[PDB]
Amino acid sequence: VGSLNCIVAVSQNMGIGKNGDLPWPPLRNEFRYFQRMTTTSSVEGKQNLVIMGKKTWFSIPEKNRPLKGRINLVLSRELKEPPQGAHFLSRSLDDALKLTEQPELANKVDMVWIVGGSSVYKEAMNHPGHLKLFVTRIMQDFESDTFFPEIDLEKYKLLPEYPGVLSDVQEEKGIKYKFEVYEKND
Ligand SMILES: NC(=O)C1=CN([C@@H]2O[C@H](COP(=O)(O)OP(=O)(O)OC[C@H]3O[C@@H](n4cnc5c(N)ncnc54)[C@H](OP(=O)(O)O)[C@@H]3O)[C@@H](O)[C@H]2O)C=CC1
Ligand SMILES: CCc1nc(N)nc(N)c1C#C[C@H](C)c1cc(OC)cc(-c2ccc(C(=O)O)cc2)c1
Ligand SMILES: [Cl-]
Repeated sequence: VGSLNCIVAVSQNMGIGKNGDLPWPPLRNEFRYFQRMTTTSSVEGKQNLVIMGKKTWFSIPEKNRPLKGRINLVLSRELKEPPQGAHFLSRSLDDALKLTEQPELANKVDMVWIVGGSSVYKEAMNHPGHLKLFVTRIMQDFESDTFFPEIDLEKYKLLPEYPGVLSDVQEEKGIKYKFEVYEKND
């Protein structure tokens, strides 16, 4: 299995959710970015693995679960079997990561993407090792009931550019935003 990555879209007030939906109106190209980044394998014959919490899983429109072209894994201590549509279920992020060493996932998996929510991000960000954070900074405040944990700027470095990612300001539906990539090593 390849590298470990987080990807998130965050409002200025650090919001990522609201009533089980995105805090902002649908941003078509932010979504395409998310889709292409998590779906694109760098290795032929392999798929990427996306890891999400239970609320993130159920906040996805039923018609689009599981996330297409990716191995979906859900984190929960409460579910006893993967929800309808899902392949895998782990108790925690670390169980999930160790699960990628097993034959049935190794060989099969290229990159690992953490796609939400708040608690899963927390765990991932503090996980030891090489980690990349793909952060979309939505440049305005939205009312939110879930939040993205602050990035420890002592561990993480912000890259000026990342290959295949535009650095300049984006805008859809009146809303400006920017694609950022952070890196650390332990
Ligand atoms: N804009 C973005 O980039 C993102 C937006 N979102 C938004 O965020 C909101 C949901 O995210 P969140 O609120 O954080 O809910 P989560 O996706 O974190 O799932 C929360 C539930 O899943 C289980 N869970 C979560 N983390 C773990 C863990 N580390 N180990 C075990 N079980 C875990 C728990 O249920 P149990 O008791 O079963 O363990 C927890 O109550 C939604 O509104 C969604 O739209 C989602 C992802 C990112
Ligand atoms: C596109 C939003 C986004 N951007 C970035 N930069 N990082 C992320 N992690 C997510 C995210 C997300 C979660 C998985 C999410 C939440 C959600 O709340 C309604 C909806 C979706 C979602 C998934 C798939 C489709 C689809 O295929 O049509 C639509 C909405 C997906
Ligand atoms: Cl596309």
